[PDB]
Amino acid sequence: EQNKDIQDLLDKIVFDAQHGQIWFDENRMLLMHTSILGFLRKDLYQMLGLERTKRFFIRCGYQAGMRDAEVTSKLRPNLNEAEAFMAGPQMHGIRGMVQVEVNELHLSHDLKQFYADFNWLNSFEAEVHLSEFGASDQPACWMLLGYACGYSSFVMGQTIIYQETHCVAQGDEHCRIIGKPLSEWENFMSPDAVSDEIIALQ
Amino acid sequence: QNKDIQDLLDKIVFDAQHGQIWFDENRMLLMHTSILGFLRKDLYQMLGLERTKRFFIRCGYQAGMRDAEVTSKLRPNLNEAEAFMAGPQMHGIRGMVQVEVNELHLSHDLKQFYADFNWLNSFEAEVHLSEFGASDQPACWMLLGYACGYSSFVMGQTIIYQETHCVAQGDEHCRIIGKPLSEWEFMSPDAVSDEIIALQAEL
Ligand SMILES: Cc1ccccc1O
Ligand SMILES: Cc1ccccc1O
Ligand SMILES: [Zn+2]
Ligand SMILES: [Zn+2]
Repeated sequence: EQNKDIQDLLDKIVFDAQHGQIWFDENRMLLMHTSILGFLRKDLYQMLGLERTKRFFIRCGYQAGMRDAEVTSKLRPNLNEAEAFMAGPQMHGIRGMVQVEVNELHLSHDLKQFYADFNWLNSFEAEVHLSEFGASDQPACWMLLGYACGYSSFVMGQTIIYQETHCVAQGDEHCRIIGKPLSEWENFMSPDAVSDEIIALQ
Repeated sequence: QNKDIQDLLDKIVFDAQHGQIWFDENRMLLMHTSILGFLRKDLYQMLGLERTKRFFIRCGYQAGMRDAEVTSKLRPNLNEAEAFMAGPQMHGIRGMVQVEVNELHLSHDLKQFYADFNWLNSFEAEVHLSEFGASDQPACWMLLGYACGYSSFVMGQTIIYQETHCVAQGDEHCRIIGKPLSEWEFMSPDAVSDEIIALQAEL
């Protein structure tokens, strides 16, 4: 049944197996093993160190995020800014990456305001980090953080930074994140400048 | 229908509300092909052709291996061909590539294998062109490693494919040939990748 909330997203997704294809509207898509991100993670971790590995993965989340936001942005006009926005959290779910449970979410584009506080349930990345590195001294959902930052930044037309305050990878129960405009914490290829600041986590 | 794809489809669970997708006990991610292209380029720019290539093949190898573990559990009332086909059928469900069989000759016990396949709508050739323009060599690294991996597992031995024509070199479609390592003019997954690259430059 429904499950009616995300139905305009699913509608957009076509599975043509006899032809080797999958579509999210115009965009072509793949169904993948999380192994290939696990591998990328092990590899890069040792070729470059952690810092550069971390950045890379925020970058890749970021571009995914931006992309989903592009593809969904005309999509919900008879709904308010927030029911719209949630497009992002929802795709993250559809794509089998993480479950988004809204603790708080308020946003106004014109007022240039944003506050998101979300629980992140069964993060695919947290699993993957643990089964290659074990318990981390810090939160490890880098790709999911990037996507968050990427997706939101587009929808809000301004830079929006998130901090994972709890992570299953540190032995918290579930991961958790808070997101505000850049301006409200402490102190293009603008896309790559943003990646850098998500790296200054606390 | 998908009369012969069905058994595979019945191992794949879409749990949208929970952020989960499953194949058997394995998690899966829906991803833009254009993000793969970006990944490919960025890796290129950090480590070079050899390593990028090396990575994508090692990756494909692993996924191919895991799938073959998963599909080996099923199908055992059928014969080694109809069973083997689970692999190319997976590549299709995964939205990766479309497989068309020219010739297939296999016997686990005989240690004989020979595959000649066409690859019809290869995502990898697409994204390669986007990033790199026309190529001097074939481009389907991940698809190839997966071919090698799936096959190697399913037979008892390193089967090695060679991409013979690639859409990215301007060919009409991509095509492959698989033979056992020995028939080429061991088990280490990172050695398999070396053997594939070493070969493609001795031809
Ligand atoms: C927190 C978040 C924000 C936007 C899109 C996805 C997501 O997980
Ligand atoms: C998935 C697969 C397996 C073996 C050979 C080709 C191919 O596409
Ligand atoms: Zn986490
Ligand atoms: Zn190709």
